[PDB]
Amino acid sequence: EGDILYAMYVRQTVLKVIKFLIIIAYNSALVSKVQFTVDCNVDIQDMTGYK
Amino acid sequence: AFRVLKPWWDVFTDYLSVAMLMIGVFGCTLQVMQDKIICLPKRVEMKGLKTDLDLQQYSFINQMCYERALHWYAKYFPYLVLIHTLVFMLCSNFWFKFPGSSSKIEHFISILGKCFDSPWTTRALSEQAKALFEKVKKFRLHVEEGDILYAMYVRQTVLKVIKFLIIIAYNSALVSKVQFTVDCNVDIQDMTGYKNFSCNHTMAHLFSKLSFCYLCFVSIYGLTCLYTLYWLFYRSLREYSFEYVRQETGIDDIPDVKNDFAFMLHMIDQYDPLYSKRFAVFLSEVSENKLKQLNLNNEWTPDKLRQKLQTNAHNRLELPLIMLSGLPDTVFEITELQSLKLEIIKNVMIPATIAQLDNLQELCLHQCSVKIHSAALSFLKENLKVLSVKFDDMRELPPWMYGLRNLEELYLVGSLSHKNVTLESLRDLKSLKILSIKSNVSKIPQAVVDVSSHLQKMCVHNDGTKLVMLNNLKKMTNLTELELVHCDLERIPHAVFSLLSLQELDLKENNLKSIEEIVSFQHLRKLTVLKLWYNSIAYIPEHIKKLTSLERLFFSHNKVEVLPSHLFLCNKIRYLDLSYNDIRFIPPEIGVLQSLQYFSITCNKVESLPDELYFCKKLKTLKIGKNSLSVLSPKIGNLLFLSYLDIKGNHFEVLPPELGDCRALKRARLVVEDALFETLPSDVREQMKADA
Repeated sequence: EGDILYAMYVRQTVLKVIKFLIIIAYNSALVSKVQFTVDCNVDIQDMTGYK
Repeated sequence: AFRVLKPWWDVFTDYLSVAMLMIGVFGCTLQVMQDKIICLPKRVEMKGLKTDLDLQQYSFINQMCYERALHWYAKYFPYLVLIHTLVFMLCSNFWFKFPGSSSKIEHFISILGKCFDSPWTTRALSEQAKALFEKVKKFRLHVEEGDILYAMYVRQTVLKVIKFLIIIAYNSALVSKVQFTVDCNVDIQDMTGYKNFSCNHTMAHLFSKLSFCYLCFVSIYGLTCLYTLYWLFYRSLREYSFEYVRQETGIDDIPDVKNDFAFMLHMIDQYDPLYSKRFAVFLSEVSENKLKQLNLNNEWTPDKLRQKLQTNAHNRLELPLIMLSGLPDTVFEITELQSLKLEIIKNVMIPATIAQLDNLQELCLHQCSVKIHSAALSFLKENLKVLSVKFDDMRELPPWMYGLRNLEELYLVGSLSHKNVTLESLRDLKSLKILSIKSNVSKIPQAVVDVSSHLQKMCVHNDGTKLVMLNNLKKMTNLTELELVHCDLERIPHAVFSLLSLQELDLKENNLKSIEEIVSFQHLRKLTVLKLWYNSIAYIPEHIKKLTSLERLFFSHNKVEVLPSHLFLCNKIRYLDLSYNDIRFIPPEIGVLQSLQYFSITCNKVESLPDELYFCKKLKTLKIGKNSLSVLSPKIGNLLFLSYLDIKGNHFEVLPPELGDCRALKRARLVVEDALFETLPSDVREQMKADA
């Protein structure tokens, strides 16, 4: 008289699939974002004299 | 005890509390480790901007602006979160950490686990749980008077809700307060030469992000409470009605539960739907009755019942029952018993298994409230012949006994008047032949008139109640034997004169003084037996000579001093009871009583015995008893048929050897003094005791 456990397992599997899909989708684009070197221009002039 | 008390929302709240505690500890660790404020003076090809300030001044400025500019909530956020999480954990765990309700919780857990563990629950649905029913009822009586635990839990939930509301309300505004960069203008000029400073601390952005996620957790936490709060205020968990166990298992017991009990039942059902079903069984009283029945079946075996089988008073195989809680089924296995005896056995139900006991005709009941089955009642109607019932306050009297047509003899031991006797009509008793009543009947009930068409023997022996109304006794035409013991009439009633079929008459303890009604007894020519026990009779009327049918005479324990000669005119009398009277001399006319076989004058003042007394050669029972006889006549040797002699308590000096002529009288039937027996010759005493 159960069968709810099967639905629970299906929901868990679906959640895992969705999480993996989102992970791949955004990590693929975000990995290329990072760089070793970087440049920053902030209003540190008149604070340290450089920007 | 530690696991079955957690509903799903409670588990989620516990997990959220653990996560928030971890967040607070992590925040405190990072605040101790890396939370440092860096400050610089604010207002000033681009070259360097040396401030010619030493490290000590830098540290001083960092401390100063950290105390000044940085927001108090921003600095206290880790400790704040830690404190809130600790308070939530404390208010969650105080439910079980409070011993006053913890004792009740532990007792409930133990009893529920034990009841679920018992396989007898499943057996009843389809051993030592019998004593566990006592703990079950103890708990149900003790803890239904509580409901304070429900209020405690409600207060804890309310406190959690209020804390969550306050947390959201102030954190929502306070989160936006924090900033990564900051400015402070303190009076450090003329101390460090600067006033305006721009500063920042590392954790800010991270803290911001962290705080955001923290808020989300709290939000869910609050939502959880709401659901529970709604579940607290939508179902009204103070009362729980099963309405399913009763419908399925078909048990009308276990009606409802109190506030505390319904609360705990709801909590367990939400934790597990089947634990409540398994635990509800021991609340049932019918289940307790059946478990006691099983325990009795284990206790009782047919061997024990057959051991207790014996012979009753009225020559039947009887199984006396003296203290039982019901009817063991093994009793129905033993059909050889003809009588059954019950003593002080309440709440008895007789099933159709009584039909197994075919050879049953007598039943004895002593203070037993018993009900029958339809098949049981029919079997009793068609098979029983004798019935004995003892009841004290009429509550043990089964009404269906008035419907037994084939009953022949009935015995009643219990007051009926408590004036009229509380007796139902005896119409269905179509075969009643002998009736015995031990009650306080003052006027004869009409019910007996409904049975007189075939009634032959009616006995009423009251404990002193006067039979004031004798109207119905005249209706006992078919009555052949009548006994009225202690009916306190003080005279011979006129009703007995209306019974021509009477044969034996008893008037024990009727205190008769004037017995001049013997002439009325002349209308009865079948009066073979007449009894006058325990009366104040001092004179024997001459009319007693006219009772031709007299065969037995009883006058023991009366005021008779001088017995008339004409008393011996009834030559057909075989039993003559004259003991415990004031008799001093026996008239010689007793010699004409040749048919006499019994004579007892014990505890009288008899001083001499006439020789004609020895002429009654048919005398087989001579009870002289304690009298004033000083010598024994040799003529006693003539009574070759004499079987019993009782002369103890007299003034005898030497017993004549003629006592050896009594063949039927032995030493066992000889009641004499030791010296009197020893005065006999050796041959006589040897022949009396043995065959030499």
